[PDB]
Amino acid sequence: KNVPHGAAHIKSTFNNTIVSITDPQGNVIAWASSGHVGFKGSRKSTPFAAQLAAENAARKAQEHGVKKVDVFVKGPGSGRETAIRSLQAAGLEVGTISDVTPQPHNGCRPPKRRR
Amino acid sequence: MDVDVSTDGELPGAAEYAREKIGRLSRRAHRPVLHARVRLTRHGDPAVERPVIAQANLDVNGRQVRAQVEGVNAREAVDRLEARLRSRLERIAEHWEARRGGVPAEAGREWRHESEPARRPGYFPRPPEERRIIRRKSFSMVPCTVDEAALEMEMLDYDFHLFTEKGTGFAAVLYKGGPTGYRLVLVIPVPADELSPFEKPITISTHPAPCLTQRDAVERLGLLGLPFLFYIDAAEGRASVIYRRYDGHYGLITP
Amino acid sequence: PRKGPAPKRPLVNDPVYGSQLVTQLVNKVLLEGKKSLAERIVYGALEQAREKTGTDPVVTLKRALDNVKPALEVRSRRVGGATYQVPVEVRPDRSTTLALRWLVNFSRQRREKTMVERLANEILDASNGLGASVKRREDTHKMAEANRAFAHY
Amino acid sequence: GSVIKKRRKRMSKKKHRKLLRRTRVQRRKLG
Amino acid sequence: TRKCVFCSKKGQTIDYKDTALLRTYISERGKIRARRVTGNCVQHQRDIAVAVKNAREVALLPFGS
RNA sequence: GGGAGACUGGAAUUCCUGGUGUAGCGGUGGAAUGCGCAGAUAUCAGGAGGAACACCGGUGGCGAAGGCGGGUCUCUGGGCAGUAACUGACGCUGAGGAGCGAAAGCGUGGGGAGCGAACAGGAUUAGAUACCCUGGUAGUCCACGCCGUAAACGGUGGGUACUAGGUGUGGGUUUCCUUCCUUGGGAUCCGUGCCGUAGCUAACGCAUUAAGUACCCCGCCUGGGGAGUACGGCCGCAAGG
Repeated sequence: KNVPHGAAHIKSTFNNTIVSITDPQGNVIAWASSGHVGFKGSRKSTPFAAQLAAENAARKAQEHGVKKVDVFVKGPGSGRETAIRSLQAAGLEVGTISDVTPQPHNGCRPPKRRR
Repeated sequence: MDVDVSTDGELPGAAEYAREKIGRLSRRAHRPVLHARVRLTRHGDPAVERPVIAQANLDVNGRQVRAQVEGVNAREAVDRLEARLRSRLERIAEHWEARRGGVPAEAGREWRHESEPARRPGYFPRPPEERRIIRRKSFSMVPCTVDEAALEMEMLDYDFHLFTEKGTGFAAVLYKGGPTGYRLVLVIPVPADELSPFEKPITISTHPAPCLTQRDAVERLGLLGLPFLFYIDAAEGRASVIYRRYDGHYGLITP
Repeated sequence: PRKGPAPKRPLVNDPVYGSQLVTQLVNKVLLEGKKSLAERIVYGALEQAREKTGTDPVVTLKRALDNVKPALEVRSRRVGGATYQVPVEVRPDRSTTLALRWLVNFSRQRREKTMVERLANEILDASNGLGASVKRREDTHKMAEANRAFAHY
Repeated sequence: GSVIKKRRKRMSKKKHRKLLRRTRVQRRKLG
Repeated sequence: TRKCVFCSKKGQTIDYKDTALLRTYISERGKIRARRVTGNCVQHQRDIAVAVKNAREVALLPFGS
């Protein structure tokens, strides 16, 4: 296939970052995860792991014909900064940045506080 | 576990009792114990209400734990010494279960001596509420070369600088490229040959400056965390460089 | 050093080679204050290297140093009540000191029957990139790379 | 005031409640 | 401080139909602006909030665009 | 946001279905149970269902207290201000008594997304019937009823009169700066905070919202344990009160 323009979905949790490049109709074409680049355990929560995953996903989208992308960040800040920086640094042009984080209108009960 | 008891005077049976009572504390210590010694003494003066004095010293993996008690007889002194040593070893543990409630927790709630210091940016916070744009420089748009732009950088003591290039006729921004040298960003990326000749070791950013609005530019700067953003304004159609100022507002440099 | 950095001792240049590095080397190989014996050992090693290779001692010594000079290391750093192996950039003086110390120490474990011959062989191998000190530099750089994730603090 | 008094009262109440739990069935069979 | 533009003698009435008068009172994310950053009195702030919620219910304002 | 009933809105979590799509996802101080390779997580589209209502939103409003905010409609209680038309001491308190009374808990019938006692494994530990992790039943929800307890606290019973002030903030009337836009300022009534005189207190502190000065009525205390326990009695399906 050849998709010149697509979207980038970055989900940065507190212990992992998942980057997926997506044909704008919503179809994932190449994804790289924090644990997919050789990290495991707490090591995959670091910004460096997010950098590696973003670069790997960028290459796995680039050889598929993706040139310009727009990023949808999501999740508590762990490696979003480095994720977008690495997406740019791997030769993938960034169109727009959008923060789409699921924000409930006070629905569902959160788990009890740790100690 | 092996214990040596150095008694003194007449204390018949105290040695065996102390040995067997103290040797049971090896399981209590969370680290191997080495050369655990006990000493029993009796006060010569009958005027002392608690004449027997017991001392114990243990070497728990290099950490010295010592205790001392007084008693009316060998048995009571040994028992009190055992209780004291148990309390000391309990306070000594240092394993995770005993050091887990003192490790700093959460992100902002609670503060401790070793709690991670707050990350503070160079600029005054000035949150998005009334952030505003209250600094608009338009220093120079006379055409310049790379070396001339670098000199105009240096005496201005500014990390980045927006000028217009000689050869291209296009707006460009130079900045310190870190250990790689300097980096040049143009509104439309061009190779070095079209760019005017230079002697400084620099590199050119391959990406083009995108087209986007003022609010979108602020959002991109916030979500991208760069010290500045160089872009072609959507409404104006010309170059613009926004940087977070030294007072918390955004500094928009326009032609 | 609680009240600030301490002054450095300005060691003097060498008589028969006129370089700071050889004096640093003789100070490193010095034992029990026998400075004459250390100088004899170092000068003999340099002469042996000169005879073997045919070039000047100092240039091949500098090549060996640059071959075994490290640039990144790993230190135990405690942040937030937890310890990690953080890779750290090495200052040039520390890199030179570490390279010389590694050269001397690894030459002390060789099997060439004499300190002079062991040192000459070690410096020649380091110049050619075959010495055990080169291997130690490779391992420490590998360990610094493996823990790059902890470089942010 | 100090919570020592409250500790004594809660210990007494807890012990009484445990006793009631232990002898519930016996009290029912004798009552 | 700022002025309650409704307590004035020219204060326009608050309705859930006139969408511009409400759009000027919500942030760019669609959230209702605080009272201090606006400066209106408590009664007018409550009326503004009620009108905003009603307009959202009748699909006149986005639910956090 | 005082209460009851009815209808109804969106974000989000979970599950199901169908695309794209691979080898990990999840979790921690660090890991492992666990999920996935039979196609997980991720992303898009559609569908089902339950609960709670982000922004407004605070030491701000209402209520005797418990307590009460998604929106609209219906029914309904209380309070404040001004005029003072009206009745003419009809006021206050209140033993017993009756009613309301957080959460948990009990009964019948529904509902069950998330959370989650109990219960399983995983982990730490000398030992973990715990703290942490993965699952998870009652319960949390609705209808009708029970129970009648809380750090049900302002640890301060109700009513009244008086005793320096200064400054926030909520509601309502009015005079003068006067633009009359303006927290302009003043005056006054009713709340709600902070600081401070006199005064009171063992001290901390209270201080016109008294823990000050006095009057009327009620409840309660007489060293600490034993003990709010035993016996007897009343209530309760039971727990128990």
